[PDB]
Order: sequence, then structure tokens, then C-alpha cells
Amino acid sequence: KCPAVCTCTKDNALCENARSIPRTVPPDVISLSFVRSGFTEISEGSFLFTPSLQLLLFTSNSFDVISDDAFIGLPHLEYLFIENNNIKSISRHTFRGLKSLIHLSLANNNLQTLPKDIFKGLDSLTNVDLRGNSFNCDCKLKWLVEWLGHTNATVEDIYCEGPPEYKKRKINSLSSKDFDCIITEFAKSQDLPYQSLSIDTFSYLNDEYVVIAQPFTGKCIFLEWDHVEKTFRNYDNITGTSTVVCKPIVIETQLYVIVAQLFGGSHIYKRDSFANKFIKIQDIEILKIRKPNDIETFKIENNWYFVVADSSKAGFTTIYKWNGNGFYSHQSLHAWYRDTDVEYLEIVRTPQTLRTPHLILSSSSQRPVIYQWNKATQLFTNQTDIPNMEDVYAVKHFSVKGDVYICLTRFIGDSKVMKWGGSSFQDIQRMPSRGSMVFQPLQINNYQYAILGSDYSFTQVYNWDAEKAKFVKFQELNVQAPRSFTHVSINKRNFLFASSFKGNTQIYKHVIVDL
Amino acid sequence: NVEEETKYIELMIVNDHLMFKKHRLSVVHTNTYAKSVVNMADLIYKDQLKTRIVLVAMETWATDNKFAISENPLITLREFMKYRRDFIKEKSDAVHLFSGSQFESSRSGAAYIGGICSLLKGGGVNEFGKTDLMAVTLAQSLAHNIGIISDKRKLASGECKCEDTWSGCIMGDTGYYLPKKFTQCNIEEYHDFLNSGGGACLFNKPSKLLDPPECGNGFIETGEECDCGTPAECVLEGAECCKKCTLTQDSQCSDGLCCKKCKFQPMGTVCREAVNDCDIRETCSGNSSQCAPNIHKMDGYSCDGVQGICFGGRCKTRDRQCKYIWGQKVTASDKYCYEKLNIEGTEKGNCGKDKDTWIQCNKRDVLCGYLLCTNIGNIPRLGELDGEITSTLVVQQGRTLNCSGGHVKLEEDVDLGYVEDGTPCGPQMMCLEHRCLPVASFNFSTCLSSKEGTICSGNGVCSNELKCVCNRHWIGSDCNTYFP
Ligand SMILES: *[C@@H]1O[C@H](CO)[C@@H](O)[C@H](O)[C@H]1NC(C)=O
Ligand SMILES: *[C@@H]1O[C@H](CO)[C@@H](O)[C@H](O)[C@H]1NC(C)=O
Ligand SMILES: *[C@@H]1O[C@H](CO)[C@@H](O)[C@H](O)[C@H]1NC(C)=O
Ligand SMILES: *[C@@H]1O[C@H](CO)[C@@H](O)[C@H](O)[C@H]1NC(C)=O
Ligand SMILES: *[C@@H]1O[C@H](CO)[C@@H](O)[C@H](O)[C@H]1NC(C)=O
Ligand SMILES: *[C@@H]1O[C@H](CO)[C@@H](O)[C@H](O)[C@H]1NC(C)=O
Ligand SMILES: [Ca+2]
Ligand SMILES: [Ca+2]
Ligand SMILES: [Ca+2]
Ligand SMILES: [Ca+2]
Repeated sequence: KCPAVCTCTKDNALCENARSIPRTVPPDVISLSFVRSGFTEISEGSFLFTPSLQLLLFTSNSFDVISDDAFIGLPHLEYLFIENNNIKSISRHTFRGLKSLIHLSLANNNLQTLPKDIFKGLDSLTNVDLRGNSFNCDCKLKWLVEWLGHTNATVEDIYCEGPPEYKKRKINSLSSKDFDCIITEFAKSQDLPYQSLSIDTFSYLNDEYVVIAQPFTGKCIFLEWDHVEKTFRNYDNITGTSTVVCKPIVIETQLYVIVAQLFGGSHIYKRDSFANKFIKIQDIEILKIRKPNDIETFKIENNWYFVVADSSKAGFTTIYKWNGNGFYSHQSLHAWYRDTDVEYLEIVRTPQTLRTPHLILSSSSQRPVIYQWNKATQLFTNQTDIPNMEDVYAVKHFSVKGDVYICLTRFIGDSKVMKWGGSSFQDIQRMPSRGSMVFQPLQINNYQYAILGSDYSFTQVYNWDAEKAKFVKFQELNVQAPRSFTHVSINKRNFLFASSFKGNTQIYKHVIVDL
Repeated sequence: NVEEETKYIELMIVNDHLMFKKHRLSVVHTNTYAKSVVNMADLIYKDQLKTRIVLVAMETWATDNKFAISENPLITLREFMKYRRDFIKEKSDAVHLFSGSQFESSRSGAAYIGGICSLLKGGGVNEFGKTDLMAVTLAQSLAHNIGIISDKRKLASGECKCEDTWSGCIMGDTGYYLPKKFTQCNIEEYHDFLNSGGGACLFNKPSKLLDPPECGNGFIETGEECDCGTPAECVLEGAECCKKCTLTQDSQCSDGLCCKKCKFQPMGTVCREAVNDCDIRETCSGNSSQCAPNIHKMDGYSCDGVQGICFGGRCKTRDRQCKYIWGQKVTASDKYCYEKLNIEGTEKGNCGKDKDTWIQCNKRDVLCGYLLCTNIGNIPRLGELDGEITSTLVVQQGRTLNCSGGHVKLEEDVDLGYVEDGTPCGPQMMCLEHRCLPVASFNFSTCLSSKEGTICSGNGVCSNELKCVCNRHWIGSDCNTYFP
């Protein structure tokens, strides 16, 4: 009562060069083995009518696929060894239906992949052997990493054979780092009917509000999250002529907004307590501040300051200290220069360990210059220029771990990222771009992006690579004339605003994908 | 109409050594860069002032810096005009300097106001900058040379407005957002400058560019017998005449004031009338398609009767000086006011200052002293008021006249409120350094004369280029021959 292809003793069966699986075994057969059989594939739902099996092994065979539920009908199956074969892929529910399985070995058959949670359903498992296979390590072997540390069953060590970047590395020794298995995408949730220039946000009573500077019609737009079936809605306007920058400041639960124009442009507002109407407080002199370009807000040592980038040679860059009632002139910088941008950044200047506030302002034809804060005189004293780059329009800053880097913008040429050393800035990455009016890094949930706009071609968005220590090309955005990019964080919802000078401005939604 | 004619500025640019070194110490780079600056400034002037700027000559100093450059743009302007007057012999309507050094001043450049078509005042000085930036600087310097002013009573009060709120105008202070358009008041100030007989030499249309020829640009170069503003705008004038920048046999004139339906003008037909008593009206030669180069009366000719004497086609009197300094509503005071003020030697009337002392004015130099005007406003139309205003009331036989004056500052040594040089104090008299002097002390000349004691034989008018414009019934260089 034993097939002629197989050599069979009373309780054991050894089959070689079998074309198809015989489904009829002697009742007292316990163990079964297949060696170099001519099987194309395992039979779908095979090994029924033979429940007496306890041990089953396959060696030196050739399999393209092992179908799901291939081992159903084996309630007494305990040991299973499929090794020393050549297999490409198996299906996940293959081992499903075997709760009596204890020992399993897929070793040395040169497997490059395994489907997520292949081992579910085997709760009696004790020993598993996967050694001797070429392991290409990606998100599949990430779930595998999840399973190795969580299973009480013992598993001998296995090693990554791919990618060549990760060679001869223990799969047991891997963490969540260097696995960006999550995909991030930016898709436009909303398009706004108006062309924009600058955007900034502020938080009041758990409500987040966003300010937009519309230059031509002169509208300083204040919008809010409607929270009722609406993504964004404009709730208030401030009307001025040739508005450039609308920067809000909140000091001690009080809302103040600075608007800048080129004629009678210096203005400081404060919101009315009742009806949320904005009321103008101060008018800074027209004669001293002419043709403003950029405005940055910064607070230093329990004191709020305020800086305006004067784009005119006649006017000077000015910092304003704030007493109880309003802003008044504190210091002036860079006389008889055309200042394109100003930036505030706190860096660690050696040998000193704490951070020191610093200012970086860029001119038209001039190299950017840096000012070091001096506490004793309440001034910025040490003034140095960063060498070997010209025609820098804007400089932005970001910090990764304990290092602080800067992104320097160039309209035509190499906009480049630099590392802050102990004394000066060090070259990190050179990135060519055309028509770039902005190079803005953004930090969103431990993800450092860097957006480089273009008034001519696509806006190039870059992502941070942790172990490559530089940015990498990430995505391409279609915005007419980008000028500023702003990160907006709602309750568990993340958005980005993209300015458009010659076209309608865009609102993108940040989405996170789990694969 | 003098406004409707599209004028042409013959510009010569001189690049110093610092500018040459910022341009890779290379001749081609400096040349192309300056050409581009002139290109942008000309793109501005073309739409605004109906005036083209053509660059016909350029010289760059790669050997050494010729003179002593200064951080003050005014000193650099003076010294540069000294270099032009003593060295530069090339013919041009204006000569500007492109300097690589930085000026420590509120201004990006300096140029003499209304100095166009002068040898001494015909220049300008601009500092280094980006392309569009130095295009603006050259635009406002040439605006100074062409008679445009930035400040005025109308602009200070608000009547003259720049209506670009996102960028200033050219005469205003320049920021990173650069101006593209003038105010209408600047336009009308230019038009008033031209209606006064100023800027005569700007009607010469350049036929030789120093760059390779191009068809369809509006200028006739070598290899082409005719040119149009553009193939699209040709249709207005010269579309019957010129195709592919070549004329058909029936036509020799593409376009111009003297060309009508592809025919020249009859000789002696008037293209442009005289704009004042200093200008001479020009007639079509019947040879060229453009009207004859602008020509005005020679210096020393009487204008506005005996009240003024012609300089550069422009009439200089004390009434026009009052109206120019303090606005159109101002009128010159009666002679009693000067005649009385000079004797006292007070602060209100005076003839000059040596060292914190007033000179007792002579009785002949009375009208060369402090300039006085009846109805005076609080602010000067140009420059800024040094000190405070002056008001002396004078009574004669019960008549009361508030004679008023002021000291107006442009340059440290240039002070308005003083009688301008060349202004007549008396018949056959003129004011120089606040003193009445005869005309024979000015070394005057007068075109070849055929008859005795008569300018151009008395049958014609002398020109600024020292050539006789005979009247009717007279021909020749001296106007001697008679032709009825
Ligand atoms: C064994 O499994 C338990 C949960 O059943 C877990 O708490 C423990 O960490 C595991 N031990 C090892 C060594 O994996
Ligand atoms: C606010 O500005 C928008 C355009 O930005 C305009 O359509 C709307 O009417 C304005 N609302 C008010 C109340 O002025
Ligand atoms: C700051 O350093 C710069 C050059 O690096 C120098 O010009 C300046 O004098 C320094 N300031 C002080 C206060 O020493
Ligand atoms: C015009 O041509 C005639 C000869 O036909 C000549 O005598 C005269 O001098 C020319 N005039 C000018 C201004 O070229
Ligand atoms: C005298 O001068 C004042 C200004 O100083 C002016 O307002 C007034 O009209 C003048 N008086 C006469 C009679 O011109
Ligand atoms: C001009 O006058 C000066 C003296 O003022 C005299 O030396 C010179 O010879 C004169 N020039 C001519 C051309 O007459
Ligand atoms: Ca900034
Ligand atoms: Ca000319
Ligand atoms: Ca041509
Ligand atoms: Ca004339």
C-alpha cells in the first residue's frame, strides 16, 4: 500500500524524483520526505487525506510558488523542514492551518523575500531556522525585524545580503532608523483666488490663524480654520497700500501685527478686544524706513525685538526694542546698503558652549554678513561676512540634532547648504536652481524638508537623508512664482502654504503613507 | 512741435580701472556690461521721454587711473569734467563715468543740472552696481543733465505724485525694487526744459553705431539704405519705401520729418520753428530724410529784448531765474529794491561773502548781487534753503514792495539766489562773479561777416557753431553774395 516512486519502511517514507504528490499513504506512515522531485509547484491545498503526518521535509527541489493553505489537512504535523532548494516567492497563508507545528526550517534555499506575518497561526512554534539565505533588506525585512524581537521561540542569527549598503549585517541588530518605510507626499488641498507673497501663523486660544500679504491690491489677509466642514476661510482683512510683509507678534496674550509698505508703510496694529477689529497703534517714520523687503520677529532674553530689512540705500536696517506701550528704535545696521533679507538664528559659537543669538542679512551685490550679540552693550558687535558666495538673495536656517545648518538662496546659480562650525560656516551641499526666490527648510514631525522654488521651472522639494548627511531630491511642486513656503500645523493635521506672485497661491496637505 | 520729435542723446561712457578689474580685467566684459546698462536705461527712456540714448564712443582705462578719485561724487564730477575738457576730444552730446569705487553719500551718482550740450557741464558720474541698478543711476544722472528735478513745491505739497506704490520713481530714492516709470511732472519738467531752448544738440540722429549693424532696430547702419522703428511700426512711416532695410528705386527716404510718401522735403521747407528768441528755425536741406541739426543763436545775442543774453539756446534773465528757483507764480522785483538793498550791506541784500563779511556793493553791480523776488514761498523748488528767508519792505511815494530773497543750495560752491553768470546787468553789460562787466571782457566771437560791424553782414544770424544763417536774399559764408 505504498507508491512505487517512493522507498518506504513501516513508519517512514522517502520519495525521490516524484512528478506529483501521492495523496495516499499507509496509515502507519509518520514521516515523509521529498528529495529533488520533479515537482513544478506544490499542489494547491495539498496533503489532505494524510493526517497521520508529523515530520515533513523537502530538499534539493525546484519550486516557483508555494500556494496558500498548501499544508491544510495536517492537524498532527509537528516538524517541517523546507531547505536547500531554489525558491523565489511563497504566499503568506501557506503555513496557515498548522497550530501543531513546533519546529520549522526554511534555511539555505536562497530566499530573498517573505510576506508580512507569514508566521501568524503558528502559536506552538519553538525553533525556526532561516540561515543561509540571501536577504534583501527593506520594509518586508522590517516587519521581519518586528517579528524577531517579539517571538519567544529561538531563532539563530541571520544576515542582510542586500542592499550592498547593508552587507553581512544582523537582521536582529536593526532598529527603526534607516527605514523610512513611511512615504510622505504633498498634495494641494486648496487653491486660493489671490496671488500671495508672504505667509505666517500664530496661535491664540487653541485657534490657529494665518496671515497672507497680498501686494498689489494691498490686502493683509487673516484666515482661520473653520472646523465646520471647511478647510480654510478668510475671516478678516486689513487694507493697506503696497503691503510687503505681514508679521504678527503675540506678547503677553495680546495680538500685534506689523505691516510694511513703501509709502507711509511703517505701521503697527493691535487687535481690538471686542469684535476682533485690528486697530493701528504706531507709525514709524517714513524718512528712516523706505522700501522695506523682509521683516523677522525675535525675542532675546525676556525682551521682544523686531527687525526690518531696508532695501533702500538711503534707509538703514533697523531693530526695535519693545517697552510696555509700543515698539521704538533700538539699533540700526548696514548703512548705505540694499538689504534683501534678514534672518535670526541662535548658534553655538566656540569655545563657548551655550547658544548666542546671531543675525544674518543679505544684500543685493554683497556677500551676506553675520552679527554676534553682545549682552554687555545690548548690541550686535562682531560683524563678519561668509566668504566665497555672492548675489545671495535670502538666507534661511534649520537645525538637525545638535548641528545648525543654513540654506542660502541664489536666484541663478548654486543655492547651497552650509554647516555651522566652531568659527565659520562649512560647505555641505551645492544645489543648482533657476528663478529661485526662496530656499526654505521646514521641520515637520522629525522630517526636515527643504523647498527651492522657481519662477521658471518646477519647484524642487528636497528631503533629508539622516546617514547621507545631506538633502536628496524628493518631490516637484507646480507653483507659478514661489516667494515663501510656510509650515502650518493644525490639530493632528499638517499643511504647507506656497506663495505665488504671478499666479494663484496654493495650499498643500501633508500626507503620511504606511507601507 | 519740439516735444513730438524723438530726440537722440549721443552718449560716451568712460570706465575707470576698478570697473575694469571687477570685469575680469577684460575689455570685452566691461564693454558688453556697459552696453547692457545703456540698453536698459534706453529701454526706459524710449517709453518715457520719447528720447533714445545711443552710445557712440567708449574708452576704458586699463593702464592707470588718470586723476585723483574722491569719495564725494561732486568732486569726482568736477575732476572728471576736467579730464574731458583737457583730454577727451571725441564728439558727443554727453560723457558719463562708470566708477567701480563706492561713493560715501546718499546719492548713487552726480550730474550737473541742465548741463546737456556743454563741454564743461555736459558730463555725469555714476558708481558701480548691478545691471538694472546702474541703469537707474545713469537714468537719473542723465535726467539731471536733461533738466529733470526730483523735488519741487508741487511734489513737496503733494500735487506732483509718483503713482507707483510698489516701487519708487527714478528721481526718488532707489531701493531693491527698482523704478521703471517717471512721474508726469518729470515729463513736464523735461518739456519745460526743451521749450526754454535747452538741449539743442539732442536732435542729431546717429547713423554709425559702434556695434554690428542690425535691421529693424530703427537706426540706419552701413549695408542698409533705410531703417524703421520695427517691422510692426514701420507701417506708420516707411512701409511704402523700405523692405528688408532696402528701398525700391522710386524712393530714397524711408521715414522722417522731411520725408513725405517716400519723397524728401523741398529744400527750404521748415521742419522745426524757433522755440524762443535764442533759437533759429531750421529748414529741410532736401538731401537728408532727417531735419537739419538743431542750431540756435550764438552767445551774446539779446533775448526777451534787452533783459537777457542767450546761452546754449536758453535765455537767462533774473525774472526767469526767480520763476525757476521759487516757482512759476514768482515775479522779479522792481529795480528800486536791489538799488536800495545793496547800499546798506545788510544780510538781506548783499553782493557776496569773502570771509564772514559783506562787501559794499558798487552802484553798477547792483543787479549782480542778491537776487530778489516779490512773492516767495517757504520752500525752494530745487536744492535746499540755507539759512532762512529774506524779506525787506520798501516804500516809495506811498508804494509798498515786499522784496524777498533766499540762499538756495545745490552744491557747496553753487548757491542759487545769486545772479547767474552771463545775466545782463545793463545794456552791453553782464554779471560775472557778482560784478557788472562789459561784453568785450568775455572774448566773444561772431560768424564770418561780409558787411562791416554787422553780425553775419547784418543779413543773417550767427550760430553756436560759428556759422552764418543768412536771411532772405543772401547767400555765402559771410552772406556777401546777393541772390534775389
Ligand atoms: C517573550 O514573550 C513575552 C510576551 O509573551 C514578552 O514579554 C517577552 O519580552 C518575550 N521574551 C523574549 C526574550 O523575546
Ligand atoms: C477680504 O478680501 C477678499 C479678497 O482677498 C475680498 O474678496 C473680501 O470681500 C474681503 N472681505 C471684506 C469683509 O472686506
Ligand atoms: C569683529 O570681527 C570683525 C572681523 O571678523 C572685525 O571687523 C571687528 O572689528 C570685530 N569686532 C570686534 C568688536 O572686535
Ligand atoms: C545739399 O546738397 C547740395 C547739392 O545738391 C549742397 O550744395 C548743399 O550744401 C547740401 N546741404 C547739406 C546741408 O548737406
Ligand atoms: C511778504 O513776504 C511774506 C512772506 O515772508 C508774504 O507772505 C507776503 O505776501 C509778502 N508781502 C507782500 C506785500 O508781497
Ligand atoms: C581770450 O582772452 C584771454 C584773456 O582773457 C586772452 O589771453 C586770449 O588771447 C583770448 N583768446 C582769444 C581767442 O582771443
Ligand atoms: Ca528672513
Ligand atoms: Ca546729437
Ligand atoms: Ca539698423
Ligand atoms: Ca533750432
